[PDB]
Amino acid sequence: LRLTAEGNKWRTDILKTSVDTGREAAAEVTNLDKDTPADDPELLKRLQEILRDNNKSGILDAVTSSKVNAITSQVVSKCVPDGTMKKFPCNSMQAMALSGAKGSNVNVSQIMCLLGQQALEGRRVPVMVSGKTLPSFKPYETDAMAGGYVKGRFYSGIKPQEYYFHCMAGREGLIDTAVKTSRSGYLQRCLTKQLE
Amino acid sequence: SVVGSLIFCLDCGDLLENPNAVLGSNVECSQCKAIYPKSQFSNLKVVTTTADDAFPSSLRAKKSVVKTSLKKNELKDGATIKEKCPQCGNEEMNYHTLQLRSADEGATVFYTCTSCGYKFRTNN
Amino acid sequence: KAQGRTVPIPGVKQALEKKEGLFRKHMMGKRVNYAARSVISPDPNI
Amino acid sequence: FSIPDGFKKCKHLKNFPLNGDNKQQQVWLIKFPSNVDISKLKSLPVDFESSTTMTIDKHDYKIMDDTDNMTLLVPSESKESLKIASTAPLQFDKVFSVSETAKIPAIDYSKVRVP
Amino acid sequence: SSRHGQKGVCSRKWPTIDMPFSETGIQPDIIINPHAFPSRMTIGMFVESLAGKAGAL
Amino acid sequence: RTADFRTLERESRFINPPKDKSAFPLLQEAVQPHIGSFNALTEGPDGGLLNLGVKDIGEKVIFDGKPLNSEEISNSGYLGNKLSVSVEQVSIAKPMSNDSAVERKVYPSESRQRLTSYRGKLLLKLKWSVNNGEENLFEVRDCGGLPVMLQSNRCHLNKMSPYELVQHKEESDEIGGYFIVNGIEKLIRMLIVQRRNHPMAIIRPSFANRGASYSHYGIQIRSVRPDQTSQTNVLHYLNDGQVTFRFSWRKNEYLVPVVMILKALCHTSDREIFDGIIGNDVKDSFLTDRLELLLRGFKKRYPHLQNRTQVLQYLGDKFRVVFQASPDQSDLEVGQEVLDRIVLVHLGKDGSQDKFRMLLFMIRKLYSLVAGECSPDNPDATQHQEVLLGGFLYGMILKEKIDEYLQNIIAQVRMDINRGMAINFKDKRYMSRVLMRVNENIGSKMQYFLSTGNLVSQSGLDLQQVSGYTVVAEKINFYRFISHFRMVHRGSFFAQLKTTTVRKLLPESWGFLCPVHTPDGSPCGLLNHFAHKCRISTQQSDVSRIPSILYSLGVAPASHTFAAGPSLCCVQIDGKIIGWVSHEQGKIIADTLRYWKVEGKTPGLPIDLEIGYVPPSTRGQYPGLYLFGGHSRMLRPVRYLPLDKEDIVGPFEQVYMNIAVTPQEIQNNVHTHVEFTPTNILSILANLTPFSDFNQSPRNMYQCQMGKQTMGTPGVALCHRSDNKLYRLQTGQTPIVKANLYDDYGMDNFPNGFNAVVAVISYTGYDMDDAMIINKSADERGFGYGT
Amino acid sequence: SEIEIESVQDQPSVAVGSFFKGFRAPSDTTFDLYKKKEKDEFVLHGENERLEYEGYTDSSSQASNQYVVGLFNPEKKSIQLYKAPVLVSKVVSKSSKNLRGPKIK
Amino acid sequence: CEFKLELAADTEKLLMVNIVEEICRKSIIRQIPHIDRCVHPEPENGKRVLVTEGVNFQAMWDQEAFIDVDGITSNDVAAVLKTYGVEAARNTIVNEINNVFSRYAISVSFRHLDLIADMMTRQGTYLAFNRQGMETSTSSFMKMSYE
Amino acid sequence: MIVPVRCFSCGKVVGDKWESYLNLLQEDELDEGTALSRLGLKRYCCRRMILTHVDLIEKFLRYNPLEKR
Amino acid sequence: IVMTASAAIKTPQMTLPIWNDVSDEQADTFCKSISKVLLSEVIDKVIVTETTGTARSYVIHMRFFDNNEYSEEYDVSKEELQNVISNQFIHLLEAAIVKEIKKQKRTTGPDIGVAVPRLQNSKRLEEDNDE
Ligand SMILES: [Zn+2]
Ligand SMILES: [Zn+2]
Ligand SMILES: [Zn+2]
Repeated sequence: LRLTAEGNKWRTDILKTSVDTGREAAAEVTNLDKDTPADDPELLKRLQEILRDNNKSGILDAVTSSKVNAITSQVVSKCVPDGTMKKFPCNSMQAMALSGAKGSNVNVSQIMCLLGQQALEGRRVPVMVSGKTLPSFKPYETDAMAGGYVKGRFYSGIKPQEYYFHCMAGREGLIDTAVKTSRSGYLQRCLTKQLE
Repeated sequence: SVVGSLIFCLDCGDLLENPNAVLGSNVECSQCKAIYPKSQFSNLKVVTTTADDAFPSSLRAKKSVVKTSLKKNELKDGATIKEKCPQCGNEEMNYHTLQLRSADEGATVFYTCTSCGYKFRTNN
Repeated sequence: KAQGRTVPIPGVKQALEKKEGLFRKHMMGKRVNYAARSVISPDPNI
Repeated sequence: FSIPDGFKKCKHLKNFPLNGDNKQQQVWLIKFPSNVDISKLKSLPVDFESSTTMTIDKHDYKIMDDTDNMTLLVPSESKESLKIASTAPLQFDKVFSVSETAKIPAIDYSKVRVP
Repeated sequence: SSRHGQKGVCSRKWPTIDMPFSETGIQPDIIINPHAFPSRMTIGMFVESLAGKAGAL
Repeated sequence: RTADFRTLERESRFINPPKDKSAFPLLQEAVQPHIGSFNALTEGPDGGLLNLGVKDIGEKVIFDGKPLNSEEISNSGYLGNKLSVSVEQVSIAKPMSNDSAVERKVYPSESRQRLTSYRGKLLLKLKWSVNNGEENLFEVRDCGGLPVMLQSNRCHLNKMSPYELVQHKEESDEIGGYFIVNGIEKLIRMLIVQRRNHPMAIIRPSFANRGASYSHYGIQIRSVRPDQTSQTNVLHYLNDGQVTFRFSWRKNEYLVPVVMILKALCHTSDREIFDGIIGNDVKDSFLTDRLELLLRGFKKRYPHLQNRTQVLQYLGDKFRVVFQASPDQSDLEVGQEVLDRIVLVHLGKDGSQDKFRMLLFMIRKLYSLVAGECSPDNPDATQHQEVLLGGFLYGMILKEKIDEYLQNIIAQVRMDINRGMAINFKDKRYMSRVLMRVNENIGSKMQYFLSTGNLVSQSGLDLQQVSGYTVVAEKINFYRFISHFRMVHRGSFFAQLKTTTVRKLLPESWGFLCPVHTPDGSPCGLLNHFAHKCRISTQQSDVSRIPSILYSLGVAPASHTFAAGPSLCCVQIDGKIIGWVSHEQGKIIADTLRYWKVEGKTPGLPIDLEIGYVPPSTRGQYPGLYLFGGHSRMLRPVRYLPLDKEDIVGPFEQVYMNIAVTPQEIQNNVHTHVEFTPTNILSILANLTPFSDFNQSPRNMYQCQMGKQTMGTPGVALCHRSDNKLYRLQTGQTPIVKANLYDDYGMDNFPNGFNAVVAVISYTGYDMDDAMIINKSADERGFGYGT
Repeated sequence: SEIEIESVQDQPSVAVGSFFKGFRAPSDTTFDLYKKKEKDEFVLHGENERLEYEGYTDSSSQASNQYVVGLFNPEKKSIQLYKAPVLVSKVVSKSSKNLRGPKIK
Repeated sequence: CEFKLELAADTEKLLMVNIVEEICRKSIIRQIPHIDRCVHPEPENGKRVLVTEGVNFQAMWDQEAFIDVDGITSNDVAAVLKTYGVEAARNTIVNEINNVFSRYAISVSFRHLDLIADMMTRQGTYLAFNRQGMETSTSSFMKMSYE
Repeated sequence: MIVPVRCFSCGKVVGDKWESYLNLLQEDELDEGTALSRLGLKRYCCRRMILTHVDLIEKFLRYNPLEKR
Repeated sequence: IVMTASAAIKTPQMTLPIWNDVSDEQADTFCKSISKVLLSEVIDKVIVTETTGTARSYVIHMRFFDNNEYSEEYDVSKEELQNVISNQFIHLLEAAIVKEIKKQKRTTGPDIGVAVPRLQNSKRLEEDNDE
């Protein structure tokens, strides 16, 4: 599960560019030249317009997600496998994913690199009427972490804000398994009785 | 006092009736039989502009400061992984993880080939 | 097809259509002799 | 009417200087809390707009000023009780409101944010 | 099950002679298959393993 | 140097159960919303909820079929002799056993072994008033065995120290909160209900499909009486421009024009209604037309109703049958009786002026929602809800049963006067004869609710569901048992919906509802569990001293100001609109209040008070300074940055609050609070999970369900129990790897597992994905043995 | 800018009574003031040929707030202060004191 | 566009803006029957196509200068059957069922789909696997054991 | 309940070392680790056996239906 | 398909194969030519000046988007807009006002005292997945 000192250095350096990404995407959807500051009064008014509309928030979420996911893909492509301390065939975690015995390179990357952007029903993390994604974050915060982008991995651990956001996305799937009325029972029963 | 299309009594404050519904030359309040009108009240007008959100159109969306529509070509899914595509063989593939069936069951990975666009659902 | 008495006793039509029906529950499908049921356990030596 | 019980009619009412000439006359309305003593203060510091500062025995106050219904009743005579003020209904020239303001302490970040 | 949501049915009660024996001379009480962890991603159990050993010693 | 386990301390406490204050106060703090709720039923100010409830149900009138015989037109109008029956006081006794003469104390252990109920004698002072108190007859009537809650106000264990509990065959640190009914421990499940005394702007497609030209827009306020009984009032915006008042009496819905219910409360002009809703925003054409539709519509429909008395009489005449208030009660009395019992009951009687001001605010909020000025309030969100505690629910149904009890007395008298006529009401003999022909066993009726969970009521309370209010306090292991008293359900009605928004984990739940502890499958996101440091309000205090503090801080009185809208800040204390201020000053008051709140120098401002400030926004939530102090509120402790002291926060006020997680993450000029520990956001079972910040989200969730299904320790006082079935691990062991909160809840009293040598190995070939191997020689030595 | 005060009157003299937006009245009628004896509550009452005026002080506002009215000079820069109670006044008409049977059918 | 409306003295107050608003979103400038919107997606496997949110073949038949009338596909089986015949509807059934499976990356042999389609089109119509389609079956015992 | 006879993993008798362990923690005032070493428990399997023992029997015994009070 | 053989499909569609001689711009113009256009889609603002004199006078001003804007976004001309307002919209507006006058005079208000309609296995639904 460990990365080498060289491989872990790459991880911290690529994830260091992710801090700018949050505001960069927020400035792109809002349409503002020279990349305005994160605390800009016109930008904060512009982000509010986005908050009140389901479509406008969707454009903001899809742009920020694609940009942070590009940072994720970079971390994974660099660190795995050329940055892992123990390497295949000896790295059993890596071996099981490559052999097709159990698991995939996606699970391996969440363990050794980062969880990534926590996607909820196609979009990012839900946001309150106050413009806050959590009571810890600033209203209309232009940061990747605030949107649900988890820089942390399961090996090193995940921060409480990231933990709560992971809890959201984790449960989201189980909720869909509870609300799914569609069954193949009657569909097959109708065909078999007429085709027997 | 007179406000908009409404006309209120100066003594009690009860809303006075429309001068067209009752008899001509004189009008009176329902609470107290007060002496009205003065004829200086004039034919009132009320300007009512549209909810501006009342007409949602593709052009109205093109008018509203913030990006309301994404580009056809500029369409990106999730993060990319080094998993080979089973349709063509593209090393790059977009991924998305979810938890289906049970909390006992393993994590489900949803793949999307960046080359063709083949959707691939696999648990392990 | 009978008047309400102050759940009534089932008729012969009701007997043939109790739930899934006599045809589905006792003709198309049946409980069988010389059969057993148990929890399955893995084994690579068989 | 006569009701309610324990209420006595006001026979004696002090004189009010009302003229409204023209170098003109101004009528002011002020809101004050029950904690402060009006008879103690013989001078009130007030300036235009919302900006105001006042300190009466350790307690700090602020005099809110607003441009803009209430009806003023001035006594014409002690026997005539109270009547509605008029010149040509009457409105106040300037309206003020005293609000008790407390100084919230600045967060000692060097003491609270610890690595 | 461990305190990390890794439940499994008892497949067999393996004899100690047939059980793998450690350098110390200890044979495990419970055997968990390594193919359980890549899908579940229960790393809390992995750190619990080296913490529990350190605390026992 | 370490975060060690108490071994010497543990074993000493096992032998010596403390004779002083019990260890692990957090364990008693877990059952605090249960015991506290039942405690407030008799103890506390105003004589408890039960004495307040009988004070609210009032009298029940019946007239004798006897003439006046006076030497007249009075004879024909004479209804006969009046009989007004009510209940002054309500008494509850601790469980006792009489054998006819001298009474003996009966403890819970006895009730369990006997397979009977842990009941307390319910007494209630009946008032038999004749011809409006010309002769009054009082009788303290025994109304059966009311099941009493364990470790509560009326339980024999509440005073008992760990030593005394063991000597009385109970657990050393017995929690309580449950009821022993026919040998089965049953608890009243906590419910998520709309936050009390707050107007909620809601968009619902349900409102449209009910009537003709009905829109999605509407306002909903859940007004609660001091006896904890609720009465919801709904406002509807019709496409015609008409506003209607919706309410419920018995189990039927009723609609009345809002301009009618306004004019019934207090004498006002049409312009007083205009100034009350439309403030200085007189030029708003949208509002100018809608208000004209209301006022002209009322004048067209009801031209005869020209004064407050006529309106009350018209209201009394149409509701005289449903409200059953008859046959001597005037339409003015019945009219006022409708108002006092239905319209904004949270402000109560002798507060019609307060009810009028709050109603105008609801109309303005309704018009702000239609226009778009205000975003709709989310009912499914934690900010717009409170928690109906078991003890309060128990008190509500009790109030219902005593109302039924009085109705039955009248029913027996009505039977008597409609046949043999019998005798007069002044005779004690007749009263005693009626009373023993009436079913007075309220204890059995309350025992039924605790034995079935089925809600049998004439009003149906302000709840949607009718079943599953009670659940068996399953003691298969302590982890499952303690989680029962920290578990909260949205409602049985919500479980049968295609909507997923209800099940969705929201940021509003931070520190109140646990993000991990929720079941898998069907109860996912519905059957939640509270955070370990979360608390629920049992009552309110110093609430009457706060308006004096607000008025001094610059709040202009609502009775003199006459200006309303989202353009100005509205100050409210428990739904009581007290004044008006600017939005700039609105925050200044809200920040200065919190400062004097945490400071122990202010006597009139309590630390548990909720200061819900809502700043003005572009198409956001309706702004205002909505303060709260009342019961059922969700509360949690946080560290207030200035002064460095504890502050109590609610889910409503938190939405706009900036609370840092760790002190190192505090940002300047954008943070006012910090968390004590991030562990405060998780449940007891969620905190107990080792290195949960290293596990994948659904695995932490599955562990809560696992620890609940484990064969651990269900108790140590088993030799004095007689439960259906119990699972007991013989060789319990203390975890080497553990969260320190394991000791704080004294989980060592009930071990749930064992420390095993586990090797992550694929060797045997019989272990693969869902199958694991156990050592034979370990099993032979008693490893994991259970009974 | 410190403004000086000439005189303060703690005795009843001048009072203020809020009605509604657009109140005129005949401007020849009188208003009888009443007082009750910590904090004194005031009651206002007037009479007219077709109308009647009734006013009272808010119990929650009187004990917490103290209202004062003053006259300002443009040259002397001195204010003469006089305590004035705020009375929530309502106007009743000739149409009032109208009602039907206490019990109808 | 400005226009004045004159109403009677008895008509009194009315919310005209809300009345106008509702009629504007109800008023159609131009609409081709049964079709709501015509979009231009990315060329499917190299084929230049336009996806319509409605079905009317006879209207598209007039657009011969833009559309190849011999390749106009439609998901609606009944609509295809009504205009192009039973064999065309049969081909729509095998293609549409395949689209359902291909989206979820599930491969089902066309031999199965062809058999299912042929069974649905056995009567020259479009029969479904239910009580209605079954009515035309010889075995009363098979029918009795269905419902 | 009571101290188990023999270590679940190897089988080294542990039942005679429970009361002796508490005496090394109380009277001798030693740390958990050194106390287990003096008892002759070097394998971590034998180490956890006594170290991790709860001894709920002392809690269980306080309920005696054969003696008054 | 299989179970109901519906003639009324939820999402009925048509795939139109475009020629090679028809360009990407021409095809997008063609898409606009067939797509349903509503009056709402071309209107920017509506100003109603309700004035009561002599007769309720309603001055309805239709402020549309610029002529070149909607002609390039919906393929709709000013002539096309004239025909719809002068033939459809006014006839539809007149019918809506007449209906609103009748609805006002029909029911004067809701009935007071008369009850109106209400607004809105248990253990099986309370069972988790393992249960
Ligand atoms: Zn009048
Ligand atoms: Zn591919
Ligand atoms: Zn050992």
